[PDB]
Amino acid sequence: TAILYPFTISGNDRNGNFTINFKGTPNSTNNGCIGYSYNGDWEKIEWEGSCDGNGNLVVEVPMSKIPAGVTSGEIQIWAHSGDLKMTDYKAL
Ligand SMILES: OC[C@H]1O[C@@H](O[C@H]2[C@H](O)[C@H](O)[C@H](O[C@H]3[C@H](O)[C@H](O)[C@H](O)O[C@@H]3CO)O[C@@H]2CO)[C@@H](O)[C@@H](O)[C@@H]1O
Repeated sequence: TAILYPFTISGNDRNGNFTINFKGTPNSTNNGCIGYSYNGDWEKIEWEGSCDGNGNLVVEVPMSKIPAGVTSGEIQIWAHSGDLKMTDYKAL
């Protein structure tokens, strides 16, 4: 089953990286997306990654991938070999 976390951002500020911290099973395989509505339609930026030996995975997507005017959307986990939860996100 997919796991969805809503996010909210400034509509205008596009400095730096959309940075998501995940926590889960050491060395697990994982993938998903960041998704949002734009011009009426849902668009998706995919991520994939393994948790390190400490159980940490940091996904960084450039804020410039998300068009301006977008204020919200969802962090989605599509598959996870072990445990995985989003601890937080931040534009950085
Ligand atoms: O692309 C294959 C991938 O898709 C997963 O399903 C996703 C969709 O890709 C999409 O991101 C969808 O977005 C929803 C969103 O959750 C919200 O409800 C919004 O209003 O509407 C959009 C769709 O218009 O979310 C699902 C996940 O629930 C899933 O099938 C993966 O296993 C698969 O690899």
